[PDB]
Amino acid sequence: DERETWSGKVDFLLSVIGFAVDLANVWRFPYLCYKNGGGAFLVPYGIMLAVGGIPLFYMELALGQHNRKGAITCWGRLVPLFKGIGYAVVLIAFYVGFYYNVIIAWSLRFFFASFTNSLPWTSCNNIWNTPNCRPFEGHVEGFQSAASEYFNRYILELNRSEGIHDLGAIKWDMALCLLIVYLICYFSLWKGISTSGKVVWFTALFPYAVLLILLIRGLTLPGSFLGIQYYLTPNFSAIYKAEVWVDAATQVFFSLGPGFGVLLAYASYNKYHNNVYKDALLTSFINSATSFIAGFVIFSVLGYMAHTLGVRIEDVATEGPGLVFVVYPAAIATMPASTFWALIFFMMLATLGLDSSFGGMEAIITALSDEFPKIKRNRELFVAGLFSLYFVVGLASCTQGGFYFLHLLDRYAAGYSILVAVFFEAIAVSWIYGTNRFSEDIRDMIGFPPGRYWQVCWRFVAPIFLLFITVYGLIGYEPLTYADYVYPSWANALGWCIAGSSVVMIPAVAIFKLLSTPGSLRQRFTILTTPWRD
Amino acid sequence: EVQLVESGGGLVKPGGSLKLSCAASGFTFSSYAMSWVRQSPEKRLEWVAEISSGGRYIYYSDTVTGRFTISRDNARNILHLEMSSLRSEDTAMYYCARGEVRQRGFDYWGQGTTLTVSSAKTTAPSVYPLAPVCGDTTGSSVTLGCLVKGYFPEPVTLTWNSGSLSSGVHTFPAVLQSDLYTLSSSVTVTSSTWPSQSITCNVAHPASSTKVDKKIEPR
Amino acid sequence: ENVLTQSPAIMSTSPGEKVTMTCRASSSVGSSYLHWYQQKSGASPKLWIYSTSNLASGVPARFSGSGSGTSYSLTISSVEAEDAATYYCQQFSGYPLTFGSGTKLEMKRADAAPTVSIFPPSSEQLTSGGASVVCFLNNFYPKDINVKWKIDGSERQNGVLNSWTDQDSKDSTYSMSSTLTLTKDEYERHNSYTCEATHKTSTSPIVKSFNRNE
Ligand SMILES: CC(C)CCC[C@@H](C)[C@H]1CC[C@H]2[C@@H]3CC=C4C[C@@H](OC(=O)CCC(=O)O)CC[C@]4(C)[C@H]3CC[C@]12C
Ligand SMILES: CC(C)CCC[C@@H](C)[C@H]1CC[C@H]2[C@@H]3CC=C4C[C@@H](O)CC[C@]4(C)[C@H]3CC[C@]12C
Ligand SMILES: OC[C@H]1O[C@H](O[C@H]2[C@H](O)[C@@H](O)[C@@H](O)O[C@@H]2CO)[C@H](O)[C@@H](O)[C@@H]1O
Ligand SMILES: OC[C@H]1O[C@H](O[C@H]2[C@H](O)[C@@H](O)[C@@H](O)O[C@@H]2CO)[C@H](O)[C@@H](O)[C@@H]1O
Ligand SMILES: COc1cccc([C@]2(O)CCCC[C@H]2CN(C)C)c1
Ligand SMILES: CCCCCCCCCC
Ligand SMILES: [Cl-]
Ligand code: NA
Ligand code: NA
Repeated sequence: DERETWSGKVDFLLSVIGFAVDLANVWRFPYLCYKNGGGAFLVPYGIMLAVGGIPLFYMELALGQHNRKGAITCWGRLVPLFKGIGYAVVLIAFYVGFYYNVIIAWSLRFFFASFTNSLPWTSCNNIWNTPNCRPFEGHVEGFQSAASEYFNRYILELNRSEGIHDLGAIKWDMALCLLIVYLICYFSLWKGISTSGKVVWFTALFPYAVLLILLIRGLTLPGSFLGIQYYLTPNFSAIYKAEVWVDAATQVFFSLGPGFGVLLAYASYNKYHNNVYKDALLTSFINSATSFIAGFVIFSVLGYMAHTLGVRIEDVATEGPGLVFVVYPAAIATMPASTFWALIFFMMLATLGLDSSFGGMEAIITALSDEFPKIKRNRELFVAGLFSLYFVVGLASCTQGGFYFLHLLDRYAAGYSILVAVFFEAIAVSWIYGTNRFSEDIRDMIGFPPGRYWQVCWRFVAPIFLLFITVYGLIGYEPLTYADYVYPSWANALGWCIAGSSVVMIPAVAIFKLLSTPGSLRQRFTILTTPWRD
Repeated sequence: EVQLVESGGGLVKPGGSLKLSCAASGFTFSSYAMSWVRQSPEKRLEWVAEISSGGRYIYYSDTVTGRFTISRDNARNILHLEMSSLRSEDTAMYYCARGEVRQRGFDYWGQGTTLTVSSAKTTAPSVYPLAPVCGDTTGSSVTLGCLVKGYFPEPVTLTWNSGSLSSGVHTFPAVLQSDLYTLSSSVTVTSSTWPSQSITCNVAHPASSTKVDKKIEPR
Repeated sequence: ENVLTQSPAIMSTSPGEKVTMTCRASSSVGSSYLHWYQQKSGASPKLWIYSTSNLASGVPARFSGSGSGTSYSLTISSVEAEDAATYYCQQFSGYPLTFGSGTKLEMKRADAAPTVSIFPPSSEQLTSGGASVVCFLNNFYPKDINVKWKIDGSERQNGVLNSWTDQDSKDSTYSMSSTLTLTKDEYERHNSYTCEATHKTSTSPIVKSFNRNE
């Protein structure tokens, strides 16, 4: 086969290490440790990682390398009745890009905003603050931090949106950042993985540089140890609570991202007899390693806020963009050489997102190249049209009420969509295709069959591991709300369409492939359950 | 425990077609890739074919490719090898070796089965007993002999006294010369044992329905 | 194809000594794929060392293995006679899979002159118009030995079938059989048949002979 292949082996490694390590390593794993019994949280985290995630992480990386094709084709050549999986997985990757790149633009607008000596978000006597302001985070909502009013009232101007319907003015300073993002994408992966494979060196290694700097300045700070205590001081009571084994199980899933079509796409250019098993374990480790490390960077600074700046930690130990955009920038502002910690930090946050946004694009570009060769013969040109659809719709997220539109996509674009999709991937591979077939495939590739441990995690554990999350994840349904803004019933119904528009293509192309073929039913499933390689 | 048994194979005329069989037992034959390794009569090992466990990955040596076919019956736990357009350099003993992990090699090996490809024709031996020269005999232990000359193909089974005396037996390997094998075995027994006790040569050649005893009587 | 050659081809060693054998690949081989097989005289081969150094179950710890790249070796610390075998290396990295030429480990012992014994043509064979004289040379060391036939006085060079045995398993010795064959007419037209075996144990060769009448 004249397929392409990674210019170097590190280009595949750093392309995967970068897709996996993003802001959720910096902002949701330290919170989960802090909230759920400290270091003791590492137990259910590691258990849910050992039996549920890395099993799944391994399974996809091996498939992608072996079946050598992108996400759509690789499920047609494996179980044709379930070719719809590849279609679902790809537009989910299409939907996410409608908001994921915005979070990078926020970083870039803060990076551009950190070119000064008095960082704007530190003082509360500016044109955008309110009389109900505090210089640092508190626990009353009418009174927000000076670094949180700079975010909601100047950077986002969310105070000028009465809801989802009131998008209000397009803010072009943010639009110009969203373009700088999609341009940073295009010229880094238009010509192929010949160049994307190299681009990821800066964007995947630079965070580790900024981490080591911020890990030193964080740890060499008055009150730095007090943070490390709140991070890891073990309370094994939380072990008992099953609400913690869901938070471990759900964080392991989205932090590694198996069954997303990316690792499959990235492996499809791997050389056949490459030891993917080694790559799976080495890659997965550097992931959870970076999150454990990153909690030290965050919570060293987070302890310094409590001891020096006089805040209750439960008021600064937050998750999500509030931490990287309000809380941590607020403590940077108090440190000497603050303009330096600002720039590396936001240039960290940006690079943390780019590698991961690269993977989403490629899973779409590769799945389409490997099926509609008009796309393949016209790569450079195709991507232009793709990223422009992103930018144009993305202008809806650069308005004043932009956040409300993002929050909807954060919840529905790829929420319950992907969880069922991967459940059908585990079922399609461990059961319909066959671990019998699958292990025989791997042995031909790397030289040995997967240990009976892996086979068992693939066939039973992972399906009930995914089931564990979707069940305990539907039990906690609440209508979409931000602050007091209750999203209207038609906005959820809309978000249900984009959540359905993925999963529906599983029984759709199951039905369409059934009806489009000749024979009798057991002759029907047999013809649609025997793979191409067979 | 784990054990393999190769079966089928024998004499074949050149261009002919023979099929071998390896019966696995003592382990999950479905889980393990097997491979066929052959050994020429010049004692050099050579790999022939490999088949994956499910049988969907099949690698051939460049020598036997297009002529051999290695199939696999995971129901009855039988590994197969179908030979066609048989050449003479295909002559060897064929081994059924269990290897799944390349990094571990061939775990277990069967007895092996013997393929002889030759246009030459089956003939039976004529066993001559070797009684010593009548003169002299002025020694302490006496050596007898037996001559199994002019047979084909291998093997031949030579025991002394129905397989009852082994100390003092030297059964020399066969040597082919102009499409015919010649074997001889020498037996050295104490002077008090022969011709006091009966020394017979028990030759056996199944390929030609031959069961011949030639007792050693003096000259 | 990845050609493997091993040295030496044959290796005589006294028990207790230390032996080393080498395996050299025409193309480079990853360390994790080169294995070693022990095969005894007339038995199926046995997996001995897998992935360069790891012994297989049942392999005494007196065996070691090392090497990398294009040169690997098998090393026996202190040999016993239960290790007289032929050893093969094998690569499993690429297809076709290839086995090395093998090294035949033979036991070294003190020298031993042969015991020649010559046998006239059988009586049953003479009726068949054939007449072959058998000369046995048994239990001697080292392996090399050189027979010579003399019908009457003249040495006869063509018509002979020699066959050596594998090294004996109790005394580590050798035996060999030479068979000069003749037509009945050419045998009944001479009387002296001599079989003299030259060996390193004596410059003067051990002789055996007989006359067709006595
Ligand atoms: C910095 C800290 C948070 C790192 C997180 C720990 C993980 C990187 C560790 C925790 C438990 C480890 C796992 C525990 C058990 C196993 C089973 C083990 O199974 C085998 O030995 C092979 C099975 C077979 O071949 O039969 C493979 C490694 C693995 C997945 C380990 C991989 C790495 C894990 C997930
Ligand atoms: C907290 C700070 C000190 C962590 C710093 C760790 C950095 C230096 C480590 C963590 C991840 C590591 C990378 C992970 C992957 C590989 C692929 C391998 O084939 C070459 C080394 C390379 C490229 C590593 C280089 C060094 C590396 C970037
Ligand atoms: O909040 C929107 C924004 O509107 C105004 O900015 C205009 C600007 O004046 C024009 O030059 C053009 O660039 O479009 C802008 C829209 O972002 C206000 O001046 C500004 O304060 C305000 O944020
Ligand atoms: O001192 C900071 C400086 O920046 C402000 O914002 C700029 C921004 O930095 C640019 O990225 C652009 O995109 O939008 C704004 C327009 O200048 C203001 O310029 C200024 O008030 C302030 O001093
Ligand atoms: C193509 O699918 C994706 C592309 C980019 C990002 C994601 C995410 O799901 C977005 C939500 C947070 C988890 C991310 C995955 N982990 C962090 C790698 C999915
Ligand atoms: C879901 C991706 C759709 C992208 C638009 C197609 C552009 C066609 C250019 C030939
Ligand atoms: Cl994580
Ligand atoms: Na990244
Ligand atoms: Na991660």
